[PDB]
Amino acid sequence: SFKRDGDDLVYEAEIDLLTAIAGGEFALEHVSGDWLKVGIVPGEVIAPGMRKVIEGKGMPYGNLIIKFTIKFPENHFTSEENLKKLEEILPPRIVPAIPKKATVDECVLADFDPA
Amino acid sequence: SFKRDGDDLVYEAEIDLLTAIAGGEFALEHVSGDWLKVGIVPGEVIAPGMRKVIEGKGMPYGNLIIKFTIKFPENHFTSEENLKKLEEILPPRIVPAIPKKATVDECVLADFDPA
Repeated sequence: SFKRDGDDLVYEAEIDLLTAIAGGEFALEHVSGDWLKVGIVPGEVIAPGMRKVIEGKGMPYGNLIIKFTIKFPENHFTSEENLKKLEEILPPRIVPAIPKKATVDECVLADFDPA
Repeated sequence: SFKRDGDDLVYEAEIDLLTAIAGGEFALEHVSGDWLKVGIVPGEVIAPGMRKVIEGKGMPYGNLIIKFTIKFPENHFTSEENLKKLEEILPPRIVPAIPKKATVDECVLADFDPA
């Protein structure tokens, strides 16, 4: 389903993380019935909630705005060796700078129950 | 700041993609003045908008709920060659299955200007 905002249409697309950061393709059926085949160029990253525009695919023409949702892999989707390799592909890590002499509580993350 | 949810507290934490999918650590000052040092175990993925619980760090005690936002790298953050390496670390890609005989419009993505 598409939402109408003035003369523009808004569509919420979901793509996998790989395509989001390494490029790929996705498609969707337009309200006209034609299918739009979209290519995400390697190098042009799609971030969570980011918006992009498809020129002239709106209403009498306006544009089509795609709002992206990125699906992440589940736990243990790869080996530890590969996870180490990610450190060489992705940008430098950000580590905490805890004030010296502050009291620190080493905590663990527990799963959140929807209800 | 922290939002009070009855007996629990809610904190909006932002981490880089690297830590989100490969593990690492982050810290935050608690309402008590104490600093919480959190370790994200390699293999335990954090997804956009995902919530996690730090038990006992709530209100007189309840729990602390952390809602994560994942910061993504800008465009051209690595070599084309490295992007292809991602293909072997992340799960299989999802590609378009467009109905044959359907009208197909090859589209390009343009930036979304807030103004």
